[PDB]
Amino acid sequence: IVGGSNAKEGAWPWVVGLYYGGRLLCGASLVSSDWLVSAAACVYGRNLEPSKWTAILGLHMKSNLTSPQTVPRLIDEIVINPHYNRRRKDNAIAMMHLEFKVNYTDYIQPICLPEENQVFPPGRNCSIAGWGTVVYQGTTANILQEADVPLLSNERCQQQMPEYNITENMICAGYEEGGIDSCQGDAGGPLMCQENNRWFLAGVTSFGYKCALPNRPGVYARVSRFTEWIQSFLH
Amino acid sequence: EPTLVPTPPPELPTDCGGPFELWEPNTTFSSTNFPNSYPNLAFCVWILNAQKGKNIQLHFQEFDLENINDVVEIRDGEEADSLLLAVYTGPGPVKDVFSTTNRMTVLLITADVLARGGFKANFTTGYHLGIPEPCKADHFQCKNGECVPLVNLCDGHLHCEDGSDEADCVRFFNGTTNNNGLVRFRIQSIWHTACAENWTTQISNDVCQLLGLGSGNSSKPIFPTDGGPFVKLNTAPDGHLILTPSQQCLQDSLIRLQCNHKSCGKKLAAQDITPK
Ligand SMILES: *[C@@H]1O[C@H](CO)[C@@H](O[C@@H]2O[C@H](CO)[C@@H](O[C@@H]3O[C@H](CO)[C@@H](O)[C@H](O[C@H]4O[C@H](CO)[C@@H](O)[C@H](O)[C@@H]4O)[C@@H]3O)[C@H](O)[C@H]2NC(C)=O)[C@H](O)[C@H]1NC(C)=O
Ligand SMILES: *[C@@H]1O[C@H](CO)[C@@H](O[C@@H]2O[C@H](CO)[C@@H](O[C@@H]3O[C@H](CO)[C@@H](O)[C@H](O[C@H]4O[C@H](CO)[C@@H](O)[C@H](O)[C@@H]4O)[C@@H]3O)[C@H](O)[C@H]2NC(C)=O)[C@H](O)[C@H]1NC(C)=O
Ligand SMILES: *[C@@H]1O[C@H](CO)[C@@H](O[C@@H]2O[C@H](CO)[C@@H](O[C@@H]3O[C@H](CO[C@H]4O[C@H](CO)[C@@H](O)[C@H](O)[C@@H]4O)[C@@H](O)[C@H](O)[C@@H]3O)[C@H](O)[C@H]2NC(C)=O)[C@H](O)[C@H]1NC(C)=O
Ligand SMILES: *[C@@H]1O[C@H](CO)[C@@H](O[C@@H]2O[C@H](CO)[C@@H](O[C@@H]3O[C@H](CO[C@H]4O[C@H](CO)[C@@H](O)[C@H](O)[C@@H]4O)[C@@H](O)[C@H](O)[C@@H]3O)[C@H](O)[C@H]2NC(C)=O)[C@H](O)[C@H]1NC(C)=O
Ligand SMILES: *[C@@H]1O[C@H](CO)[C@@H](O[C@@H]2O[C@H](CO)[C@@H](O[C@@H]3O[C@H](CO)[C@@H](O)[C@H](O)[C@@H]3O)[C@H](O)[C@H]2NC(C)=O)[C@H](O)[C@H]1NC(C)=O
Ligand SMILES: *[C@@H]1O[C@H](CO)[C@@H](O[C@@H]2O[C@H](CO)[C@@H](O[C@@H]3O[C@H](CO)[C@@H](O)[C@H](O)[C@@H]3O)[C@H](O)[C@H]2NC(C)=O)[C@H](O)[C@H]1NC(C)=O
Ligand SMILES: *[C@@H]1O[C@H](CO)[C@@H](O[C@@H]2O[C@H](CO)[C@@H](O[C@@H]3O[C@H](CO)[C@@H](O)[C@H](O)[C@@H]3O)[C@H](O)[C@H]2NC(C)=O)[C@H](O)[C@H]1NC(C)=O
Ligand SMILES: *[C@@H]1O[C@H](CO)[C@@H](O[C@@H]2O[C@H](CO)[C@@H](O[C@@H]3O[C@H](CO)[C@@H](O)[C@H](O)[C@@H]3O)[C@H](O)[C@H]2NC(C)=O)[C@H](O)[C@H]1NC(C)=O
Ligand SMILES: *[C@@H]1O[C@H](CO)[C@@H](O[C@@H]2O[C@H](CO)[C@@H](O[C@@H]3O[C@H](CO)[C@@H](O)[C@H](O)[C@@H]3O)[C@H](O)[C@H]2NC(C)=O)[C@H](O)[C@H]1NC(C)=O
Ligand SMILES: *[C@@H]1O[C@H](CO)[C@@H](O[C@@H]2O[C@H](CO[C@@H]3O[C@H](CO)[C@@H](O)[C@H](O)[C@@H]3O)[C@@H](O)[C@H](O)[C@H]2NC(C)=O)[C@H](O)[C@H]1NC(C)=O
Repeated sequence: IVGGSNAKEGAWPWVVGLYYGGRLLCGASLVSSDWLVSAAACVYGRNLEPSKWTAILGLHMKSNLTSPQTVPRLIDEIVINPHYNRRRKDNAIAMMHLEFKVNYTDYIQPICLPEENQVFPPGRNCSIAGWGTVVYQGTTANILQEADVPLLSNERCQQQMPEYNITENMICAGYEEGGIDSCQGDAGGPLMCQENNRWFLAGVTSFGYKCALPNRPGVYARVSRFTEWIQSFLH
Repeated sequence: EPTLVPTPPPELPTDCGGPFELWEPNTTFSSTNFPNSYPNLAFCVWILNAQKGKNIQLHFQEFDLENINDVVEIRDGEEADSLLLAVYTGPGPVKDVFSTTNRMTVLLITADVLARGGFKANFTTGYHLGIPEPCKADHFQCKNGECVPLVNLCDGHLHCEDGSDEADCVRFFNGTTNNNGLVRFRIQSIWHTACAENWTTQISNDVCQLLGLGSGNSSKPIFPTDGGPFVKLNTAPDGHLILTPSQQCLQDSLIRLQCNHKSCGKKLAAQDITPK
């Protein structure tokens, strides 16, 4: 987001937007025909009114959605991960269900959930995207932006930010010299890394100390430890 | 010299709540002051104790707060781990909350403005309050508690009352990975193979579809390692599959399938080529 580059149409078909009251608030990703994944932090205290959430698929530009590529959708059921406390900011994953199935096309693709016994060593480049602000004091009203950030270990993250209970359920990423940090604005953006011509899901955007500050890596929720929970009701 | 006018500032550090632990004899309670308002920037925790093996049912007689800045959290743990259970906020009546443990935690979080009346609770204890009546006459136990002798277990219809019996009686015994394993089917109570003597590619594709996977990749048999109650599977004119029980048979062969992974998020978009 911050310091990134503008993306083209169809670059990331699995990135979808979520609206609430006519304003963009949080991001989401497509998992199956009628399921979505998003950070549980942004969807909190609003789970009693599912009808007020509007789902947009194939979102590329915020100018007008009259083009035959945006399919409006509504959320029928919202599921929040039981292991959440809003104190340690640990395990914030939420699941959203669409009212009707959406046919797969060229501009609509799902994400590939990681399997068990998969190890991603630090230092591998992974891509990020979102519609968040880029000036840290404004908003973004343009096409989707993309950027690439390295991977950092848990010990390095604890050493750089000794102010939170990092534990082993969190993923940290970001350059040591700063410059690019997509933890502001869009907190529902997915963390995507590829493996031999197939893009998987690596993490879910979470809280952060402050974007672009040196030695301030981001926070992302682990997905390999929640694959079974998602597949339980993936259907 | 003093810039601040001689008026009392808010000056409300910490929480300054109320009672923390209660028991059965006292049920109804209000947070701070139900008739008028509650203090801002407060965080009070109530612990509902109960006898071992008994559930707790909570009800609210009145519940009128603000918008969404203030929320109420109910947890069944607060010892080593807890679950969000149910969270209610905003004006309007709320439903009762059931807990599977013998200890319930209630939390209140408020902002610095927009004080409201508050809420009052209704403490009730019992046995299996959130669990429906167990099934009788050896009927099938469903998710919603409905009892039916035999209208389920992967029948060729949806006669079950719930209508959500989408589970399939197919699983990989032993195997080498998730996508590789011996195919077994359970007609009524016993899992067994499908007699791949007349196995074809269409049957493999149908089986892979039933397992939420791709198409038929490999269908090479090895030998009948298991001596289970073999039943016969054969093609049908329609889109279904017919499984004929043919137990007590010799000269058979098992099924070894490796269904390909489903198509997923590969960048199949016809991106233009930049002449640079
Ligand atoms: C997602 O994909 C699914 C399937 O992949 C798709 O379902 C299709 O919906 C269209 C709706 O327009 C179906 O087309 C109709 O089919 C019915 C079948 O009886 C016909 O009656 C319709 O009209 C015919 O008959 C009329 C009689 O007077 C004729 O006048 C007319 O000329 C037609 O011949 C019409 O053809 C289509 O059959 C299904 N697909 C399948 C495989 O059944 C769905 O629309 C897609 N989109 C969404 C949002 O789900
Ligand atoms: C899934 O995998 C399991 C294990 O991988 C498998 O169970 C195994 O079945 C085989 C036969 O199909 C068993 O092999 C026999 O086991 C007995 C009892 O353990 C042994 O006594 C046998 O040894 C014979 O040979 C010895 C040397 O000559 C003699 O001294 C002896 O008396 C016997 O004659 C033979 O090894 C094997 O033990 C089990 N394994 C376990 C852990 O039980 C199962 O069949 C597989 N299922 C499917 C559907 O593939
Ligand atoms: C929403 O945003 C979209 C961007 O993703 C817009 O799509 C494209 O918008 C451009 C705007 O310049 C269009 O380019 C023009 O297209 C017209 C053809 O449409 C008109 O054609 C005749 C005149 O020839 C007219 O009589 C018709 O009534 C049409 O109004 C060309 O004539 C122009 O020279 C120019 O090239 C793209 O065509 C358009 N593409 C698509 C696929 O829509 C979209 O327009 C935006 N929607 C709104 C309401 O603003
Ligand atoms: C909710 O129900 C509870 C019962 O399950 C109530 O707790 C009991 O309330 C009665 C009513 O006052 C108390 O009776 C008093 O007991 C004291 C003796 O306890 C004093 O000494 C001990 C130390 O030994 C000290 O810890 C206590 O704090 C007291 O200072 C008598 O002196 C009094 O005359 C009176 O009889 C019970 O003591 C009390 N139970 C316990 C275990 O303390 C509770 O009050 C109910 N909630 C409300 C808001 O009323
Ligand atoms: C992950 O992405 C980073 C992007 O930050 C990659 O870093 C890039 O690495 C290349 C190879 O060393 C750098 O190229 C350099 O170009 C200068 C030009 O004069 C040359 O003198 C150097 O010898 C070197 O070839 C590049 O500057 C650098 N940064 C970029 C592209 O922004 C990294 O290679 C990627 N892969 C990893 C970390 O495994
Ligand atoms: C992250 O979370 C972990 C686990 O919650 C924290 O580790 C815990 O830290 C406390 C210190 O406040 C440890 O208590 C101490 O244990 C030693 C054991 O010998 C004892 O001698 C001390 O008197 C004290 O009681 C605790 O053992 C330790 N582990 C657990 C499981 O609680 C950690 O502090 C948090 N923060 C960071 C930056 O890691
Ligand atoms: C995993 O990585 C390997 C890298 O070796 C990928 O293999 C490469 O796949 C592409 C197609 O996706 C091949 O391009 C095609 O090559 C043929 C000639 O073999 C040419 O006629 C076509 O027009 C097209 O350019 C590429 O050659 C191939 N690389 C090698 C060394 O064979 C593979 O696709 C990746 N994904 C997997 C295995 O799922
Ligand atoms: C919340 O607290 C109130 C305070 O007592 C509880 O009200 C009591 O509820 C029971 C069960 O509904 C009532 O007993 C029933 O009365 C009806 C007649 O209205 C009778 O037909 C039934 O056979 C049964 O005996 C009881 O009368 C009622 N108390 C009063 C004073 O009317 C309420 O149950 C609590 N809610 C929960 C969920 O615990
Ligand atoms: C069953 O699934 C496996 C997935 O591992 C399929 O393996 C893949 O097969 C294709 C086609 O043979 C391989 O493409 C390569 O194309 C180049 C083009 O010259 C050729 O030189 C290679 O020898 C190879 O054929 C692909 O690399 C391979 N994937 C892996 C990871 O090895 C297999 O094809 C599937 N079975 C059927 C019947 O499709
Ligand atoms: C599984 O595959 C085997 C192998 O093809 C099938 O066994 C063949 O069965 C046919 C059936 O014989 C019938 O004979 C009638 C006259 O008596 C005739 O009117 C009818 O059309 C049919 O031909 C037999 O001819 C073959 O000789 C059998 N093949 C072998 C190798 O024994 C078997 O039916 C298949 N089972 C299925 C599809 O469920």
